[PDB]
Amino acid sequence: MNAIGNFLVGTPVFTIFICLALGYLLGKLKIGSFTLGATVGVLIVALLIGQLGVFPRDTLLGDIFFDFFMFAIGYRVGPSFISSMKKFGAKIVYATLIFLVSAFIVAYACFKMFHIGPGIAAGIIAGGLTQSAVIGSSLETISKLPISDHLKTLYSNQIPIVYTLTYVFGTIGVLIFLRDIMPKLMHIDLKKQAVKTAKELDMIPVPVIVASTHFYTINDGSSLIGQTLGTVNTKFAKGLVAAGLNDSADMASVINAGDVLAISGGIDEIGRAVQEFNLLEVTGKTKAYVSKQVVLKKNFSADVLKNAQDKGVLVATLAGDVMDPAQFSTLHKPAESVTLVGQKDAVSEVQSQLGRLRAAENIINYSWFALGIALSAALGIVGTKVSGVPIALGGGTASLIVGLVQSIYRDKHAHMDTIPDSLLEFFQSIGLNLFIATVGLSAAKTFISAIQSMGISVLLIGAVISILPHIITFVICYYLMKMEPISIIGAQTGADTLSAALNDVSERVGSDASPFFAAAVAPAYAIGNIFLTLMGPIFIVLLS
Amino acid sequence: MNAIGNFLVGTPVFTIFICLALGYLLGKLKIGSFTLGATVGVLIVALLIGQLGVFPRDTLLGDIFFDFFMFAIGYRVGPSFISSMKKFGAKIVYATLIFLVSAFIVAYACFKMFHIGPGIAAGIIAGGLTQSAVIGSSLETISKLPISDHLKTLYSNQIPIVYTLTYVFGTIGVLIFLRDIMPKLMHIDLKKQAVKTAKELDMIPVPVIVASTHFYTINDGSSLIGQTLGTVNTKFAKGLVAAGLNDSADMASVINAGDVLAISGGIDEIGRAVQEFNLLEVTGKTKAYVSKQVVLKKNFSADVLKNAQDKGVLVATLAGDVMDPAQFSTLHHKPAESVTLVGQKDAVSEVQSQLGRLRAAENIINYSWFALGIALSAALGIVGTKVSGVPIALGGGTASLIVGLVQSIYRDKHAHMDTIPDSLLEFFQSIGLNLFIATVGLSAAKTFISAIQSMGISVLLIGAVISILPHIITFVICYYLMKMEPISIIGAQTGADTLSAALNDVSERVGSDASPFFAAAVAPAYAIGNIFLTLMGPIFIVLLS
Ligand SMILES: N[C@@H](CC(=O)O)C(=O)O
Ligand SMILES: N[C@@H](CC(=O)O)C(=O)O
Repeated sequence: MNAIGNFLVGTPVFTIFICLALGYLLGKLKIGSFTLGATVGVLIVALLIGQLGVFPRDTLLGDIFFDFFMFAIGYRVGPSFISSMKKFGAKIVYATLIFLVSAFIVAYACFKMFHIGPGIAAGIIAGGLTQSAVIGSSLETISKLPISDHLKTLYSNQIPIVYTLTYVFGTIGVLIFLRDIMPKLMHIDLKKQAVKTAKELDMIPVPVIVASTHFYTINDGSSLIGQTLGTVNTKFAKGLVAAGLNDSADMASVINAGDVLAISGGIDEIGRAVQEFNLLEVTGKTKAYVSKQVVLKKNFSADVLKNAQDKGVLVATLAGDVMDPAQFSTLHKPAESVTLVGQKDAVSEVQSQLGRLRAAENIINYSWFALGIALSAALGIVGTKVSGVPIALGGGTASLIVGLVQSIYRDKHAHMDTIPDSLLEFFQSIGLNLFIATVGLSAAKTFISAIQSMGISVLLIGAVISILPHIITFVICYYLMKMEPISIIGAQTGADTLSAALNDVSERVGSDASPFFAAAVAPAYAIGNIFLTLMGPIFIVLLS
Repeated sequence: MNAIGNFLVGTPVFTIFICLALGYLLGKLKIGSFTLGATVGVLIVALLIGQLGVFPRDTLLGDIFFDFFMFAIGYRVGPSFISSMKKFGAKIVYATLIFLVSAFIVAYACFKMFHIGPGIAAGIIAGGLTQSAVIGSSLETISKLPISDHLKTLYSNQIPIVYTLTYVFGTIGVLIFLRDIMPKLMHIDLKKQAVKTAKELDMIPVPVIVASTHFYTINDGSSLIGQTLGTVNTKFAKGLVAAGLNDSADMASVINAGDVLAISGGIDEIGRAVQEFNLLEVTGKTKAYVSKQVVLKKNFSADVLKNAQDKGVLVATLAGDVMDPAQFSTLHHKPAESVTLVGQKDAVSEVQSQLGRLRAAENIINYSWFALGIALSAALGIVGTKVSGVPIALGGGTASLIVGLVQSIYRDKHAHMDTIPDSLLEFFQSIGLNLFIATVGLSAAKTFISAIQSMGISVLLIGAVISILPHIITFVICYYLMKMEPISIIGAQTGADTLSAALNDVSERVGSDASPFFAAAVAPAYAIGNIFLTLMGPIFIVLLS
């Protein structure tokens, strides 16, 4: 009855990580309410369970996990940002700026009209524009600005409760407004329109064949038996290479009654080469003929690539596609990693002539990741004072920038790693929920009193500030400027900085147009994050 | 100069995560010193950087990350534990018990002889026998036991420093002793001996072909043109199934001049089927013919599996191997087990609907399960009992390891939850322990120089002897008297001692072929060692108090 409170206060790990299971269950619960969402479910469960005791909030854990989340988001968005900036015009930047200006004006007007205190204003902003990074900067600015200590403590205490109150709407709505209402008003279907636009533009992924080795076995009949590999290779068209007899790299050899040929190349070419000059196919069993990806070191050597086919090694791109002869004339001063296949040690000989091996594709140099996080934390402290306002970049924004720059600084020097794609997902699906659960648990004891005292006056203001700017930008961009349909959704979801909408829309659209949607949304994210984070302290200073 | 201290104190994230990069760099550094190790490098860098200020230690972060590490280790070791218990005899348990008894006796004798205080004893145990979950239980027992408050605080303060002092040896040595010295003394080569033993036993992995679909194209000549698929399939031997013409499941059809056949099955069978009745090969381009893995729901239906081949869908195991006809008779009696279906786009779904629903996506993790596991482990930790006035509790890390083991074992028998990625446990168990160690080293750095000046050589040598001698004793007793197999000696004494760095290094050296065998040889000892070595701290505190 009452000892449960003591137990919960005494086992913080149990409390936090039981706030994370029921939350996900509730979020996945579907009762015709268009689901709820994992974050909202976690918040609700944390609020409900916080009533059984008093749990203080730990800053370091939340900061670390939020930093992980921001870094993962930045790394995921990195590669598409450059492509979108290259192809898409400045329309995305224009839409983001329009949205931010509209939100600023609307928030200022509403707060001035309703005579809202600076703390309530900051909380409503952070909980309506769904930007959790505000809280830290707002608290720092409150501490810095000179006012009475009672006011300082009151403002510091009043933020999280209104933040929690407004977040529920800021996430449950807006998502529906720009996922169903906007398509209904625009009389288009997400799938069809996105596919059409992607086909019109050059963004649809192009599947590529992967060249490999097939261990054929020679027939026991009579067809060019007892012959060297060099003449056979010369007879073969381009894109086919022999790989010895059993495991040997000797180029003279002697074909006997029974032995594998171990052809290498594409698929259609080997199909033709087996239809003509018939040969049997077998699974084969040998550890040789391993493939590798190797960077170059000898200043785009030409003759080595020219004679690799004679040597018995096939050269292909990183994706594993037979390269064109012209590619051998020049690559890209120095060159990049290429894929070699044939033989066991001949491939290594060609590699030694060329540069060293490439990233294993599944090993992560933890030094790089840890240094990135630490450098982001350090960069956060950098800041400047404008009109007595100590504005700083913050932590989450710095981590996002570091992720973007680090991702862009890859595949140009493919010598570090390829972080697994099954880790960023966990990071960006766990860190934010953990931070939200911590905040909700902390700001739960006084939630009922806060809602009783400050009631309807707050929720409606939060809803209007969350919704109206989206409608304004939608009308201005659709009826006046008349941009393409899907790009409107692509923006207004990065400027608003909400990831649930991003994930849901990507899943609905599908793989075909998923890269296109990612490109349409990437450029807005960084600008929105920076400006929306800076918009908190400015409001505090103005309304103080 | 001095503002750096203020900056470091004011940016804990920067401090901790700069203690994690230079540490890994140092660990990878090789100057002929047999490397150093990531954990030791992190500890050294943390000790060096802690001198510039005063940083208190946060318990919750360390507890969470250590729990993640323990859970990952348990999940990784789960599947092999049952297999080793099934095949390997109780020799592993006997060796672990011998090691634990020897370590207990040696530690007790040394401490009694040298008149060492309970706090120093607990710290030396923890920094020797490398179990790091001791500290929490030891602190809890110190708080519980009734003594003067000054003694309580002194004992609480004195643990981490000696722990850090002894951990360096406990990790750098022992590893070398049982990775190079023991093979040299036993006159065997790790690779050759492990391969020989694995070949003798039934543990070497067996590669399995993966059946799939090939989109052949019919020749424009004259060979059985204009024929139905049913007669073609009946003519074809077992293991080959047609998949329509372009995307259709109609079984009457009409073969025209140009259209793909879309055969499905193994590789050798299709090779034979293309040498006889020659057909061209093309890459093809279609989204149909997708493969799926589906659990069963209709109580091991027989006729459906019998007629699936006629329907045009090939049934295979989870690994993707054509099943034997006899397998269709019984299967496995309850409605369970998932099988792989390949042919066609919607016919596969029809067969699935006749059978049970789909299986785990193999790349999506129900975070609810993981979070509930962690929370349940934390709760289970609190459970404990008092023996002779000693409140012994299972602790947190041990509970997490047990939960990981049980959860892993409770999978593939009900393959309806997930298959956690294998690129996440590695990160967990390579980051959590190092983060915890960095935090502890940063906290216990200000007074390290004074502690070494006051309590000096008397501690390091005792730690080294307690870390080394039990291994030698068990080695001799098991090799010269009992005469067990060579590699199993290394397999034990590294789980009872709980030395994950040695585990990983030996696995890498041995290679993939005998890696499962080594994992089996080491798994059963880990749990017993963890539990008993964790309980051995409070007992020592009570005895020597
Ligand atoms: N930046 C966060 C916003 C928040 O969680 O407050 C997001 O994208 O979801
Ligand atoms: N159980 C841990 C002990 C430690 O190193 O802290 C291990 O095997 O590594």
